[PDB]
Parts: sequence; C-alpha cells; structure tokens
Amino acid sequence: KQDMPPVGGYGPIDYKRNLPRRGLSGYSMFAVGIGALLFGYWSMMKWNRERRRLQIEDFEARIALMP
Amino acid sequence: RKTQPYDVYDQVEFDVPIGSRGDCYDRYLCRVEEMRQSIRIISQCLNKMPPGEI
Repeated sequence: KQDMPPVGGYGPIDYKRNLPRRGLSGYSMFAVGIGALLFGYWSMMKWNRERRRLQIEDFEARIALMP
Repeated sequence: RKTQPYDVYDQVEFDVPIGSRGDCYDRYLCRVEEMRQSIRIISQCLNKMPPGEI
C-alpha cells in the first residue's frame, strides 16, 4: 500500500507562449540612427578642414628653399 | 486519438493544432504546438492515476 500520487496539490506550469519584448521599436530607430551618422560627418569637415591647413604648410618649406 | 478511443484517452482534454497552407513551414508549426499540447496531458494525467492492480 505504497503507491505514487500525492495527497493533493501540484502546479501546473503552463504551456503558453510569450517572449516579445522591445527594445526601441517603431521609428524610434531611424531616429537615433540618422542622428549618429551626422555627428560622424560633423567630426569630419573639421579634422579634414584642419589637415589641409597643415598641407599648405608642408609644401611651403619645399618652395621656401629650392632656389 | 479523439475520433476513436484507445485506452482511456477519452477523459482528458486537448486541442489538435491545424495548419493554414500546405507547405513545409506549416508542417513544422504543428510540431511545436504539438509539443505544447503534451505537457497539458502529462500534467493532466498525474492527478488521476487510481490505485489498482497492473
């Protein structure tokens, strides 16, 4: 008279399905995104506009001498 | 399973998933929603087992 089922009580644990979480949806992206790309170029247009300022300085010595 | 009984199969409740279009990816999607039905029955069949001979 030793058999399995307990006196009362159990779960259950469900079978259901959910795993949908976001995550900056629905045009929130395309908003930050195009915002970074610009600050990329604004970081250019200055380094590259400074480096030319040195470029001329370098061709200067060449023309300075060479008589 | 539910149009014919087996061995008491009649006394537990389950729903038979069904597909839309006859391709493969709707023969896959039965075999997920058919693993989420079983855990209903194993969970439904641990409560009922009556003592008795074998």
